[PDB]
Amino acid sequence: TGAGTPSQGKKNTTTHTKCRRCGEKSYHTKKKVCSSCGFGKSAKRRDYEWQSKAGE
Amino acid sequence: MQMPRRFNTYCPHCNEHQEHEVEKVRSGRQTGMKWIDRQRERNSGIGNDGKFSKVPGGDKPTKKTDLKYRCGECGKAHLREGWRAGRLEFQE
Amino acid sequence: ARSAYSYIRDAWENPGDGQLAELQWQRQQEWRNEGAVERIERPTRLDKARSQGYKAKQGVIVARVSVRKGSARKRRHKAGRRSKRQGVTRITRRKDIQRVAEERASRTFPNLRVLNSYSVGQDGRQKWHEVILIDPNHPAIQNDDDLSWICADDQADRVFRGLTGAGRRNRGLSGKGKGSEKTRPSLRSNGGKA
Amino acid sequence: GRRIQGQRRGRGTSTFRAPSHRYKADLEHRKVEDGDVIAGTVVDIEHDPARSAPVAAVEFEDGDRRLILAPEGVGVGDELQVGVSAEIAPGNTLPLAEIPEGVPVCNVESSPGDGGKFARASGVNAQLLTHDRNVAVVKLPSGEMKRLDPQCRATIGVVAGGGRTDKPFVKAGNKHHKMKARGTKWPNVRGVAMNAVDHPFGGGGRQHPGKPKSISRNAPPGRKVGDIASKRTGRGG
RNA sequence: AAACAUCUCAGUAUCGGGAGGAACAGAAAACGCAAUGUGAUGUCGUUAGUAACCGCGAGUGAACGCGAUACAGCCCAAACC
RNA sequence: ACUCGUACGGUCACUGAAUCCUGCCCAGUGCAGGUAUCUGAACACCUCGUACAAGAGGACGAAGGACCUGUCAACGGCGGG
RNA sequence: GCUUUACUGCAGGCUGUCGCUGAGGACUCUCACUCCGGGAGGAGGACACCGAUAGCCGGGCA
Ligand SMILES: [Cl-]
Ligand SMILES: [Cl-]
Ligand SMILES: [Cl-]
Ligand SMILES: [Cl-]
Ligand SMILES: [K+]
Ligand SMILES: [Mg+2]
Ligand SMILES: [Mg+2]
Ligand SMILES: [Mg+2]
Ligand SMILES: [Mg+2]
Ligand SMILES: [Mg+2]
Ligand SMILES: [Mg+2]
Ligand SMILES: [Mg+2]
Ligand SMILES: [Mg+2]
Ligand SMILES: [Mg+2]
Ligand SMILES: [Mg+2]
Ligand SMILES: [Mg+2]
Ligand SMILES: [Mg+2]
Ligand SMILES: [Mg+2]
Ligand SMILES: [Mg+2]
Ligand SMILES: [Mg+2]
Ligand SMILES: [Mg+2]
Ligand SMILES: [Mg+2]
Ligand SMILES: [Mg+2]
Ligand code: NA
Ligand code: NA
Ligand code: NA
Ligand code: NA
Ligand code: NA
Ligand code: NA
Ligand code: NA
Ligand code: NA
Ligand code: NA
Ligand code: NA
Ligand code: NA
Repeated sequence: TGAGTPSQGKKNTTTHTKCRRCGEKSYHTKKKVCSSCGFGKSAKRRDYEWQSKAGE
Repeated sequence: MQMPRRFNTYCPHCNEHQEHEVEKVRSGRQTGMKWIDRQRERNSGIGNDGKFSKVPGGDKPTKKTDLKYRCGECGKAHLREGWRAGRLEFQE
Repeated sequence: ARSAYSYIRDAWENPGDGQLAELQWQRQQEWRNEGAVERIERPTRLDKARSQGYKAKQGVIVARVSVRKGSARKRRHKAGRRSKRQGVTRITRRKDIQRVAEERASRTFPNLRVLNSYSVGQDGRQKWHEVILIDPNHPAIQNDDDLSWICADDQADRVFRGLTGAGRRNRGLSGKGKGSEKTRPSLRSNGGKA
Repeated sequence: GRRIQGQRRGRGTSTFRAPSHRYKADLEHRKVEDGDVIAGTVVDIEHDPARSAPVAAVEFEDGDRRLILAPEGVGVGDELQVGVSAEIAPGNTLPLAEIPEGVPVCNVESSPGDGGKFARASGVNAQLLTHDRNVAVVKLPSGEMKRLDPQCRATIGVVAGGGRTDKPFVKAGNKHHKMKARGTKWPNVRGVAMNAVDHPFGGGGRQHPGKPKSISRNAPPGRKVGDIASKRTGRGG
């Protein structure tokens, strides 16, 4: 079976959804963890220095 | 080659010819307290130790003469250039 | 004349001899069965405690913390590393055990602040330190001219910023002259070289 | 290279775990205050999914209902006893001391009260040879002479289901069904049939181990494969 | 470093913990232009690419002092009650 | 984790239903056992050195190695004259 | 990426030593410590575990 188009047909599973805490469609309803803000994993807000250039 | 144990020659100390006695330089023992010894201990750590991770070079086919010429009257020795000699045996 | 306290001090100069030796052999049995942070009603080394700021007063707290002995509990590299950075066994943390102890205690009492701490011995695999913490919100402390300083906002989380006695020594701030070129005023402003 | 299969095992992931939630009971000798008065009645005989051997359901006097490691010859209605004064009949459990030498035994404790550790698989049995006030010498199914505290409890008889190994699996499918009830990864791909990156015997233009198969006891995981610390190999001699 | 292992990139990137409006440091078990001398601590200029480190290779790299800025000095533990 | 498991077990490998069979080789390499003697680190110990210290040397000697043995359904070998 | 008796190192295993650690070149005991037991108590025991270090093995890994 082709890994491309033919394998795209079984994709009717809901995972990432609108997050209660940040509003982004990143709350993974299976993991109950937001990949954008960290809700469900961290009380503190998800954030990293690599999200911007080193000297900025 | 052969070489006399004693023979007349110039003494740089006495500043005049006198009988000298020839001897092969016996290696001196290390004390292990030289600066390089302390640097070895100090600088060796986790991982490769740079220069201290190296091992004994090798050998030239024939070594040069390594001798001491001792004045028979003032007892002071002097060193000379050596020359390649597969073997050096003294006469008497 | 000699204070009674001087006797506690003198006994602890040699925790392995005399009566103290036997107390320890007895005590540790119970300690090894206690948790990570145990609040205790009275300091095991009263002289040491009073010397560091302890006062039999409201808002003054003491707790004994146990921490494992030894070097860093470190995981081996999982990617490329030059030989120099491949070690695991001999690497040791730069923060001493006493300091680890002070932090574990402070976290246990989120509202209190660390005043100081001292050692109370060790067995073969762990060390024990008693930490003196203070309630900066209790009026009995806010009115004490000797301790009220610890109530100021800039003293919040002092232990986590190395403002503790053990923190400052471990930071290389003991000496005022030769040797402290890279430690004072801070390790960070000096580029992290001490 | 990559971690070898033996290393994937230790992580305890689903593929390597036993289907514990599907198991029935953790067979262990009952605890008796003392006296031995404890007796019960066999209420049923069941299949043990973790051992491919039968096991017995027992209702004890004090109301307790527990499955038991069943020796051969135990049936519904039988009365089993557990204690120092237990009669000496198959199916009963008592300390090696109260057991007459020369009698076959199973589910032997390693340390008094641990509930039984030795001789528990199908049809096996231990052999109580010597007694004493200090040591009870038992011969385990492997043939080893084991010195045990005479206070160690045991069950009289040989374990039920003997002869299971006599029948060949014949087909892959039968192994399959058994393997599905154990904490094991099956089937087994030979190391020499793998790539170098996956196993020390992997690689090559044809199939053969790279080095000799006998590996040192000190070899690290990832390398300890083949014949581990073999004192010898082959059949000759 | 014209490869590379110590070294270098660099205690940098990145990660964990935490404070403030600024942090941190701070009233000598200092300095050691050795003195009949200086006098808490930051910082700026300089000292100086000097001393020191280094397959003594490539590279690395202070401090005292001095001129400035701003200046500030105190509280316990104990003795005796 | 294996494991609600316990040698009729389960781990680690090789070969790959049945049938007839599976010879010779332990020198090298691997594993394993033994070991008078030899070798074999550090601590403690002894000697020298230093009012201390660095350092040099001795005594003792673990695993390991030398040495001996077992082992090929262990890696493998089975020629020239 | 992969290999190995390439170079150099790093995990891991084995082994000595020090700490925990106690009483009277081989030995007993019990009190730490470890395991079994619901408990009483039983087994083991200054060893083991753990922390530190030293020698050997060490393409398992960089
Ligand atoms: Cl010569
Ligand atoms: Cl704090
Ligand atoms: Cl099977
Ligand atoms: Cl001055
Ligand atoms: K590099
Ligand atoms: Mg794909
Ligand atoms: Mg090194
Ligand atoms: Mg600053
Ligand atoms: Mg069970
Ligand atoms: Mg079979
Ligand atoms: Mg399965
Ligand atoms: Mg296969
Ligand atoms: Mg293939
Ligand atoms: Mg490989
Ligand atoms: Mg084949
Ligand atoms: Mg083959
Ligand atoms: Mg380069
Ligand atoms: Mg160069
Ligand atoms: Mg630098
Ligand atoms: Mg200076
Ligand atoms: Mg006062
Ligand atoms: Mg337990
Ligand atoms: Mg490689
Ligand atoms: Na150094
Ligand atoms: Na706190
Ligand atoms: Na430093
Ligand atoms: Na192969
Ligand atoms: Na280059
Ligand atoms: Na290159
Ligand atoms: Na260098
Ligand atoms: Na001047
Ligand atoms: Na051979
Ligand atoms: Na052999
Ligand atoms: Na590649």
